[PDB]
Parts: sequence; C-alpha cells; structure tokens
Amino acid sequence: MDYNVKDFGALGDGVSDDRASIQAAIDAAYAAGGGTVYLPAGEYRVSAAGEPGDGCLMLKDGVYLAGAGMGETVIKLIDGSDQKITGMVRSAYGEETSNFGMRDLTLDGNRDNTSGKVDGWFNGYIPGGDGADRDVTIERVEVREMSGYGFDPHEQTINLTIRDSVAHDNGLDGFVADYLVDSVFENNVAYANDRHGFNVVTSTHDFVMTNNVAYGNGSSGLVVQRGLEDLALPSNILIDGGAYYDNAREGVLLKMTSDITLQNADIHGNGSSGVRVYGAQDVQILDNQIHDNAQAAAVPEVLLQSFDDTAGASGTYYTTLNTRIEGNTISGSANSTYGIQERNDGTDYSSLIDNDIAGVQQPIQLYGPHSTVSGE
Ligand SMILES: [Ca+2]
Ligand SMILES: [Ca+2]
Ligand SMILES: [Ca+2]
Repeated sequence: MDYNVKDFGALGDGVSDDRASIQAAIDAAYAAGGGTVYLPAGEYRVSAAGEPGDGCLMLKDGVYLAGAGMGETVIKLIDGSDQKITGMVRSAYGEETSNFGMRDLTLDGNRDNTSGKVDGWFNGYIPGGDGADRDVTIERVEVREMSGYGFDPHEQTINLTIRDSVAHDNGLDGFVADYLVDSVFENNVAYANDRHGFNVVTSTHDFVMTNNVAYGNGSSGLVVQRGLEDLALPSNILIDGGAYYDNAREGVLLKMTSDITLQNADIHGNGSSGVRVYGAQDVQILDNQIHDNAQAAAVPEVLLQSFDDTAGASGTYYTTLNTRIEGNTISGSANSTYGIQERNDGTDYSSLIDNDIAGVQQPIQLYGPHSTVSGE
C-alpha cells in the first residue's frame, strides 16, 4: 500500500530531522508488500542514519518515493552533517532489492554547510559479489549539491531506468553507471559537476544512453572506462543522441573499453577533443556532429590512440583497433589540429568513411598499417 510521510511524523519544515519518520513510511510500504511513499511539497531535512553504508533513507523491495515534483519536494541533509554518507537514499548492501525507486523530487546534499563524502543516490548488492538489485526506477529527479556523486547506481544493478533527471553541482560525477546491466539512461542532464557529467565504469554492458546532455562539467561530459581495478571492460554500449558540450576535458571519452557505439550526438565547445578513443576496440563513431572543440588546447576534434597499462593494474597494452568513424560532420575551432588523428602508438584498423571534415589545420592523419579511408 501507499502512505503519506507526514502521516508518520514527517514535518517538512526545512529544519526538523524527518529521517525516522520518512523511513517508517518506507518500512510500512515494505511490510504491505510494496507501495509509493509520498512526501508533499516542502523541505525535509535528514541526518545520517548511522554509518556510511546505511545512508539516510533506506528502500526495500517494492518501495518507491514520490514528491510534489522536482524543486517542490526537497530532501536536504542537515546543516552541520559531517560524515561519509554512501547514499542519502539507498538500497541495502548484500541485499538483492527489487522494484524500488523515486520520482518528482530533489535531493540536496548540502555540501556548502557540511563535510564528509555525501552521495545522492546509491543502490547495489555486493561490490565484487554475485547478485544484484533489479527493476529500479528513477524519474524526473534532481540531485544537487552532493560533495560526492550525484546518482550512483552501483554494482550491480539489472534493468535500471533513470529518465528525465538532473544532476548538477556535485563533488564528483553527475551520473555514474557502475556495473549496470540491461539498463537505460534517457533524457537526463548533468552539468556544473566537479568532474564528469556521465561516468560509465566497472563492467557495465548492454546499456543504452538515449538523448542525454552533459555540459559545464569539471572533466569530460560523458566517459566510458574500465575503472581503477583490473575488472572486465564495459562493453556493448549505445550512446544515441544528446549533446556533450562546453566541458573542461573531452565531450566523450572511451578509455579501456570496447563495442561502444556513439551516434547522432552534438559535441562542441569542449576543452580537449570532442571525441577521444583511448585504448578501445570495435568502437563506432557514426553520424555525429563534432565541432568547435579544443577550446583549451591544440588537440584534434576526434583523437584515436592506445592506452599503455603494462605498468598498471592489468599489465596489458590496450591497442585501439577497429574504430569505424563514418558519416560525421567534423568542424574545428581555431585550436583544432586535425579532424581525425591517430597517435603512432600501435593504433590500427581505423575505418574513415563518408566524413565532412572542415576548418581544421588538417583533415585526417592516420598511422596504423591497416587504417583506411574511403573517399576523403
Ligand atoms: Ca539491494
Ligand atoms: Ca575489490
Ligand atoms: Ca557551489
């Protein structure tokens, strides 16, 4: 069944710690076998619910949080908080939670008046363990001011859906896709984040990102990477549509990964390259709008190169191979060295087909003994 948090003591006066109250309603709904815990408009302050892994509010199978809409319902940490909080709203560790989520609300990590690494949303089973959370759903949710991550769906979630949401002004990445499977990010916006807008890491595969926008972030707009550990490379991922622009680093970074498809996206005004492939295999850059990047350095619009990790976790030398770059409209900025460029670092088997390279110190520059062009 469904409930109203104020029916459990929750005031929402921007001062009173409404944690236990809210959590009660969640428990009630959990007991009833499911349900939508509601919170009317207003500001609900919450304190840490113990240790970092306990977060603030906890969700269990069949429970969802709903508010008066973004900007209307706001769950804000209490001025003065000071401890690592791995998820202001989360699912239990080691507990395979299914059927839960939230919609139409704003989580404010309130980092200006607090200390400790606070992440907005966190869910998952066991990092490095067998099992996962399932069928999660976040909709029209805003996560801002966290000192850490904005949205942190963690290892491992299956069939996750984050749509029409906004992460901004957080300490790290706006949205993280840490080991997600058969999931979807759709029509989301990450901006003003201290690092990446979108960070796809730790073995994520069969994942689709449709119409997402990342701009004004501290590092790259969207990044797909292996991760600090020698885990499986994220793979078979689709980035369809959207725009990644005016970010400090690249628009899109693909580091140590494979079977990635970037298409129909608008990539501009980024500090470094628009799209940078860093030691990835079978990546496809199709029909994208890559223009006016390299705002902070003399780099190419599209950069292809290999990643040496022979001295890192893997001891492997990631060679970028089989990169298909087709039907793109590449246009440079004053500082754009090339439209497309390979580093002579072993990168091979690049396929340049039907590209409109314009306004750059030079269109194409290939090195691999097998890299080819077909009409340009
Ligand atoms: Ca769980
Ligand atoms: Ca580990
Ligand atoms: Ca700020």
